[PDB]
Amino acid sequence: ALTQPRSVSGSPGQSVNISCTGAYSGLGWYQQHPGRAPKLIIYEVNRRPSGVSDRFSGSKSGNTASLTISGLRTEDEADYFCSAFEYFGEGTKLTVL
Amino acid sequence: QVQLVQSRAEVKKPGASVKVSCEASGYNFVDHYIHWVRQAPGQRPQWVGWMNPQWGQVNYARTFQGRVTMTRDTSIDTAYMQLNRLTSGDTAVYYCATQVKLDSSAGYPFDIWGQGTMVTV
Amino acid sequence: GFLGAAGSTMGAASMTLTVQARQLLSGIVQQQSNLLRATVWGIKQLQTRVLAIERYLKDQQLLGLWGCSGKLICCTAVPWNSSWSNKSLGDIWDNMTWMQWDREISNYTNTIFRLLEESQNQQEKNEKDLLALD
Amino acid sequence: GFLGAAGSTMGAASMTLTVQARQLLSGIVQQQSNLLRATVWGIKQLQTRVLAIERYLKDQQLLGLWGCSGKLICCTAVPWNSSWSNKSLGDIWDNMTWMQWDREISNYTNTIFRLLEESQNQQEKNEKDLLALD
Amino acid sequence: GFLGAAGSTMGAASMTLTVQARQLLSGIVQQQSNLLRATVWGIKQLQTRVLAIERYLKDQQLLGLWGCSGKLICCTAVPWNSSWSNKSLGDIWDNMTWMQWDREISNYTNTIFRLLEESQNQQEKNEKDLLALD
Amino acid sequence: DLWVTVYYGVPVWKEAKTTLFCASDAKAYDKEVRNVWATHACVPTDPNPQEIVLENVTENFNMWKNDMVDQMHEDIISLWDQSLKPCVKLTPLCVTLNCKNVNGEIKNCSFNTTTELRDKKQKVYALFYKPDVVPLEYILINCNSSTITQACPKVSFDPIPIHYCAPAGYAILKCNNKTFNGTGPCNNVSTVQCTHGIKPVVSTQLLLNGSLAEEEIIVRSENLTNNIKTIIVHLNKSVEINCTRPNNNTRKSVRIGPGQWFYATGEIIGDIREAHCNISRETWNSTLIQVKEKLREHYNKTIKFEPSSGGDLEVTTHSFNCRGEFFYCNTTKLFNETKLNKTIILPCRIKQIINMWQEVGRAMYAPPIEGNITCKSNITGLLLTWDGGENSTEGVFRPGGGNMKDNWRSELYKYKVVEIKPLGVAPTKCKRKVVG
Amino acid sequence: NCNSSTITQACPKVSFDPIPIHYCAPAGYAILKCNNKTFNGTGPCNNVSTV
Amino acid sequence: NDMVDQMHEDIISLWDQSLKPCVKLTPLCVTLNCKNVN
Ligand SMILES: *[C@@H]1O[C@H](CO)[C@@H](O[C@@H]2O[C@H](CO)[C@@H](O[C@@H]3O[C@H](CO[C@H]4O[C@H](CO)[C@@H](O)[C@H](O)[C@@H]4O)[C@@H](O)[C@H](O[C@H]4O[C@H](CO)[C@@H](O)[C@H](O)[C@@H]4O)[C@@H]3O)[C@H](O)[C@H]2NC(C)=O)[C@H](O)[C@H]1NC(C)=O
Ligand SMILES: *[C@@H]1O[C@H](CO)[C@@H](O[C@@H]2O[C@H](CO)[C@@H](O)[C@H](O)[C@H]2NC(C)=O)[C@H](O)[C@H]1NC(C)=O
Ligand SMILES: *[C@@H]1O[C@H](CO)[C@@H](O[C@@H]2O[C@H](CO)[C@@H](O)[C@H](O)[C@H]2NC(C)=O)[C@H](O)[C@H]1NC(C)=O
Ligand SMILES: *[C@@H]1O[C@H](CO)[C@@H](O[C@@H]2O[C@H](CO)[C@@H](O)[C@H](O)[C@H]2NC(C)=O)[C@H](O)[C@H]1NC(C)=O
Ligand SMILES: *[C@@H]1O[C@H](CO)[C@@H](O[C@@H]2O[C@H](CO)[C@@H](O)[C@H](O)[C@H]2NC(C)=O)[C@H](O)[C@H]1NC(C)=O
Ligand SMILES: *[C@@H]1O[C@H](CO)[C@@H](O[C@@H]2O[C@H](CO)[C@@H](O)[C@H](O)[C@H]2NC(C)=O)[C@H](O)[C@H]1NC(C)=O
Ligand SMILES: *[C@@H]1O[C@H](CO)[C@@H](O[C@@H]2O[C@H](CO)[C@@H](O)[C@H](O)[C@H]2NC(C)=O)[C@H](O)[C@H]1NC(C)=O
Ligand SMILES: *[C@@H]1O[C@H](CO)[C@@H](O[C@@H]2O[C@H](CO)[C@@H](O)[C@H](O)[C@H]2NC(C)=O)[C@H](O)[C@H]1NC(C)=O
Ligand SMILES: *[C@@H]1O[C@H](CO)[C@@H](O)[C@H](O)[C@H]1NC(C)=O
Ligand SMILES: *[C@@H]1O[C@H](CO)[C@@H](O)[C@H](O)[C@H]1NC(C)=O
Ligand SMILES: *[C@@H]1O[C@H](CO)[C@@H](O)[C@H](O)[C@H]1NC(C)=O
Ligand SMILES: *[C@@H]1O[C@H](CO)[C@@H](O)[C@H](O)[C@H]1NC(C)=O
Ligand SMILES: *[C@@H]1O[C@H](CO)[C@@H](O)[C@H](O)[C@H]1NC(C)=O
Ligand SMILES: *[C@@H]1O[C@H](CO)[C@@H](O)[C@H](O)[C@H]1NC(C)=O
Ligand SMILES: *[C@@H]1O[C@H](CO)[C@@H](O)[C@H](O)[C@H]1NC(C)=O
Ligand SMILES: *[C@@H]1O[C@H](CO)[C@@H](O)[C@H](O)[C@H]1NC(C)=O
Ligand SMILES: *[C@@H]1O[C@H](CO)[C@@H](O)[C@H](O)[C@H]1NC(C)=O
Repeated sequence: ALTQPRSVSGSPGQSVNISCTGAYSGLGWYQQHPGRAPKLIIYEVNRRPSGVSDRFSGSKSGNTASLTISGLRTEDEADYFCSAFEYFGEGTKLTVL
Repeated sequence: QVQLVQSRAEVKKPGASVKVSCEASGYNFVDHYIHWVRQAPGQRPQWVGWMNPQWGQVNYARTFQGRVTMTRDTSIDTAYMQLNRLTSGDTAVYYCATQVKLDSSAGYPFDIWGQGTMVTV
Repeated sequence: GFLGAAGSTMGAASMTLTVQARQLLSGIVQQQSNLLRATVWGIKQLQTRVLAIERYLKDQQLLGLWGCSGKLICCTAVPWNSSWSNKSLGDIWDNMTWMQWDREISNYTNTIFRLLEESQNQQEKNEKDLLALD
Repeated sequence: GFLGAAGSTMGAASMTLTVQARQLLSGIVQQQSNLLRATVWGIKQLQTRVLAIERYLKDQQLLGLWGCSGKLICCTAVPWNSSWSNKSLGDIWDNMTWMQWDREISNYTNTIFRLLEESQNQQEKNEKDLLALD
Repeated sequence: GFLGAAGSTMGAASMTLTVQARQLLSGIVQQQSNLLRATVWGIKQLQTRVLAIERYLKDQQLLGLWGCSGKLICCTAVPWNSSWSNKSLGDIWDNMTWMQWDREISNYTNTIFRLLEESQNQQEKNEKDLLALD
Repeated sequence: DLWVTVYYGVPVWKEAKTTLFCASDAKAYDKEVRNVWATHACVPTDPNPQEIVLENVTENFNMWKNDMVDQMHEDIISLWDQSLKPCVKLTPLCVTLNCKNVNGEIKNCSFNTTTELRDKKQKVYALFYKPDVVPLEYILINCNSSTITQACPKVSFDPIPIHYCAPAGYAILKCNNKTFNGTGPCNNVSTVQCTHGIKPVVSTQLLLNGSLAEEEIIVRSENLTNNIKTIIVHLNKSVEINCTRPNNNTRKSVRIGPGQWFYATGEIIGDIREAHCNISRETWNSTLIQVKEKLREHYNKTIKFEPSSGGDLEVTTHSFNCRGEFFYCNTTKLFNETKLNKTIILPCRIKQIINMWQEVGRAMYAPPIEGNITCKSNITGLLLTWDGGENSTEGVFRPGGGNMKDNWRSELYKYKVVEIKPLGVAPTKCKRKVVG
Repeated sequence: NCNSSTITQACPKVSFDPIPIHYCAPAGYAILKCNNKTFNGTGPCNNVSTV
Repeated sequence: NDMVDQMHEDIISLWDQSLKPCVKLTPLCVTLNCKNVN
């Protein structure tokens, strides 16, 4: 029961901002580059693992996980998955104009 | 260093069995749990189970119970996952996942993933 | 008993400080090695015994450099700078426990410990040397 | 020398108490590790050195909690309850040795040791804190 | 810092003696065992901590037997026999360092150390016992 | 004015870890080199433990971040290697076994060993269990992985209560809450000299020989709802198990070297009978029920059960030691039904070459015990793992014993090691006499 | 005794000549030496000396 | 006296410690072919 939208609009300099509702939603978020395995970008809704840029961050709510990325680039075009323990979200594709 | 390397991609017939290995190098293989997770090309990623290499202690989702068996070879730091009774709906890419370079002991989420093994039946 | 007044008020706890003072080192009433039998436990035990002396001797050393070696309660002449804590006498000694006091002033305790060694005992001894010169 | 006055009268023995006080720890004139060689003797030696410090630090700790840390002879204000010993001044200090004294009062020394820490130094310090308040 | 005034005059060096005093034992800020790992280094380390206690406890013991336990500077009432050194006050404290002093009087320090324990603290305590008798 | 006033001996502590110390009970009745946990240098404890109860204080606990359970697991491993250091190696026993069956679970195997003389060879027979032998015409189970050091028959594996005691200057804080988390604040804490009687048992899926609860059953995990960590179901009452090895085995001494004597199983006499355990039926029937009530408080629907899916033989079965012999009991009879004297009987198979802790190194060979074997399991806890992602209608709790620190966390949940900082600065209206 | 226990030969470098060794009590203890010329063992000693 | 128990334990311990790095005679336990000298 972990749902997220499929495509949200964006532009370089404008933030792309994703909702993900569910029970214990948004424990971890994955950035799946097209071709290889996903990579952890945030864990425990807000904390940042090593090896990722400072612009990757997330915010918490009551039941909706809000992943906010500021300062988009052309190389960030990837599929974003919201995860909750063993469950997973539908998947959100980046849109950069 | 501290990476997960999987086997080659395989395509099999329905009913046959496939073995997806995931060797680990550069870190303590025994101390960290090995999770296995799917991703169908056009569907949400589905979580299969986990396997810690101390005794094996395998855990399965009900949609794979009785079909998947995970064994190990801790002398060569290799984690296996064998699927039995393959069908048409068992097509995905199969990832081995773990948690090493994180400060969270809760076991979720995963940070280090394998190279990928696309299995189409 | 030991650490018995950890939840009591500072005034009540200050009366039985001798009980906590005895137990940092002894130690030798409970065992001496023990040489009645003559291993992992032997190396582990010895490192505990050395460590209990290391912590105990530091506190008497700090008390020594503050000129308070022989006493458990000593008064000084370094004034209390208000930036450390703004609380009054009745808000500290009759309403708070020692546990909650240590939590708030732990940031600047080190330079307070620097004030105890410099401001008084390093000045008092030079003045006391110049005082008994005649 | 060390334990030389063990058979003398208490008055004669009380003059040379410094000699027994010196040799309780040293120790470091006879050896330091020794780092001139670099075994059963090494483990045996080390456990003795820890024990010698640990026993020594107990006595200065007890003297410390009686407010007698710096002194070899200190007087108190705990009165001598007659149930402990009925002997007078001249029957103790000029006719008896220390060895036979320890034998007779050893039953209640722990309660006496309880009186030295509670009756005086725990009361004297609270009163002395209340005395220097003005 | 530690041993910073080793080349300064005795008057300048005597003001910062607390700095050199702190470092003989600690010790426990740098390590406690350490129990974060759980070898040649382990046995070597332990023999250092025991040695650091034992030498340190000698100095407080010597200061204790001279009745100077609590203080870093204490004055006595044993007079200075001129055979030890013939130098005056101004030839010592404002023109000489502590280093060259130790080299010249090290020969008779032992009978000086015998004078500090016998002449005063062994006489002062017997007199102080006879003084508080009334 | 307000001048500092330092107090020596203040009752304030800090969360810090140190090394503990064994202190067994005053039970030096040895008469032989025994007690591989106590060994030769674990001191007697205090005959009168000074338990000290505190008030007006609520200190937080964390039994999964506790460093005592890391230090306990390091000592029990260290005692396991230290007791096996002077014991007899089984290097010359790693030869080709000529094994024939008895009928069963025992094969008689005839092998070649050197005698005390380096040139003479003898051929002797020995009963070896089935899971101690891998096919090759046979060999031992792990002679081609690592060496085998058999257990010395003088020593004993009976776990005596050992008290882990913090050194002087430290303290152990014992929580007295009848219904307590595990991790979280405790309203009733008590400092003690050191711990109660802790039996260092080795057991999977079933916590044997420990402390019970007072009010009711407490279910414990890190946060329960996560499936990756085991759940420690600490029982209130104790069920009764009568485990046995009801066949007569004779101990045969095989000459393999000078002083090195290899004690194997000689001729079996009597009836070829399986080792079984009687875990009641009535006390266990009420037990799972009371387990259901506590598990239903943390969920909202039915809670079923199912035996272990896989792994090594030592986790799929119920492992323990029963008078120097290691059992492997099939606990499918316990957990099969889907929950919301006519005793149940567990087929247990015996292994001698056991590789405990799964560390690559010494894997001991437990020598056989002459005669019948009877012990007394007691159960003061359970080890369960939640299932994966499913529907909300029901959840499955497979039993499982993971890392051995889960066994010690059932007994070290109450305790916590803190250092005492007796130096404290607090302002008062007192000032010392001025110099001038 | 090859069928009872192993044999470890003495190293030819070392020597079995017994040199005088003094067993010494550590700091805080003492050794009481009895000086009676005809001394039985068990029983009181009239002339003792700490060493 | 406990000194004679401690001394006897040391001389045993010195006996085992000095023989610890010394040469084992394990391969010498073979069939010896012995003939007399006289
Ligand atoms: C959980 O706790 C229970 C306790 O309720 C444990 O059960 C006990 O386990 C111990 C140890 O395994 C048992 O003690 C052993 O009993 C053997 C049988 O005893 C009979 O035979 C002897 C000798 O003929 C009689 O004296 C006795 O009265 C009985 O008739 C003994 O043979 C054992 O002796 C050991 O020491 C002696 C002395 O050196 C040796 O000669 C022996 O060879 C042997 O090494 C030993 O005493 C005990 O019987 C069990 N039951 C009870 C009720 O206490 C569980 O084992 C424990 N669970 C776990 C997992 O540890
Ligand atoms: C995504 O990022 C910004 C900053 O987080 C969003 O701004 C607020 O986001 C919260 C939760 O994400 C909402 O509850 C507020 O209503 C938002 N405020 C405003 C003024 O929008 C913002 O929604 C997103 N940015 C975009 C879409 O550009
Ligand atoms: C289980 O662990 C998770 C973290 O992995 C906890 O989740 C957070 O808990 C805090 C407070 O309890 C919430 O504010 C957060 O929103 C939770 N989620 C995240 C993603 O941080 C959870 O609390 C734990 N469970 C229990 C019962 O304590
Ligand atoms: C706090 O815990 C202590 C220790 O468990 C309790 O003291 C014991 O209480 C029981 C009954 O509650 C008595 O039978 C014991 O005799 C008590 N122990 C001692 C040493 O006297 C105490 O009652 C608890 N207090 C609260 C408020 O929960
Ligand atoms: C173990 O296997 C051996 C195989 O040789 C059996 O030992 C011999 O059995 C014969 C009977 O067939 C006896 O006459 C011999 O005396 C036995 N040998 C010895 C050394 O005693 C033996 O029967 C088997 N053990 C079991 C329990 O079946
Ligand atoms: C396990 O064994 C114990 C004793 O060895 C049994 O307990 C006794 O059972 C008898 C009758 O069977 C009763 O008369 C006693 O009162 C019981 N004693 C105790 C202390 O309980 C127990 O019944 C056995 N359990 C099983 C399942 O076999
Ligand atoms: C434990 O025992 C149970 C039965 O009591 C075993 O489960 C089944 O047993 C039957 C025989 O009655 C076999 O035919 C089946 O293959 C077994 N498995 C299943 C899934 O039905 C179980 O295998 C035993 N476990 C162990 C480890 O011995
Ligand atoms: C008590 O014993 C001591 C030690 O044996 C005696 O002292 C030594 O013995 C002879 C005889 O007196 C002297 O020549 C030595 O010089 C003494 N040694 C020292 C260091 O003085 C002592 O004489 C004995 N006394 C009695 C009364 O028997
Ligand atoms: C705890 O609180 C009560 C009431 O606040 C008080 O009477 C008591 O002295 C306090 N301390 C202890 C140790 O009970
Ligand atoms: C034992 O050694 C002999 C060689 O003398 C060999 O013939 C025999 O088969 C060996 N035993 C086994 C069980 O292989
Ligand atoms: C040891 O032998 C077993 C027997 O089948 C085999 O499975 C295993 O791979 C071997 N291990 C090694 C390290 O050779
Ligand atoms: C632990 O148990 C206490 C009992 O009151 C509860 O408040 C707390 O939420 C529990 N914590 C977890 C993680 O279950
Ligand atoms: C277990 O308990 C249930 C209900 O309490 C009962 O129906 C059932 O018969 C019991 N089992 C046995 C074996 O009596
Ligand atoms: C569980 O096992 C018992 C004993 O073998 C059996 O009577 C019962 O029917 C089983 N329950 C289920 C749900 O299979
Ligand atoms: C075993 O359980 C019984 C329950 O009646 C208890 O009396 C006994 O003390 C337990 N044995 C041990 C060793 O804890
Ligand atoms: C060792 O060999 C000797 C040689 O005669 C023999 O007497 C003795 O019994 C043997 N020892 C054992 C334990 O067999
Ligand atoms: C030594 O070995 C030779 C052959 O290598 C053999 O003939 C002889 O019997 C052996 N034993 C002796 C000489 O005692």
